[PDB]
Amino acid sequence: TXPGVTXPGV
Amino acid sequence: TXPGVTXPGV
DNA sequence: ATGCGGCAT
DNA sequence: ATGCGGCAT
Repeated sequence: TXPGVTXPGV
Repeated sequence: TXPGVTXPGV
């Protein structure tokens, strides 16, 4: 996720 | 995690 | 050697 | 398969 908690996605 | 058990994240 | 999300890309 | 920190505990 995020950053933080990438994307989704990337 | 923290530094610390970066941030969440970075 | 820890310690976060659990999925749209 | 792909995508973030590179630590201060």
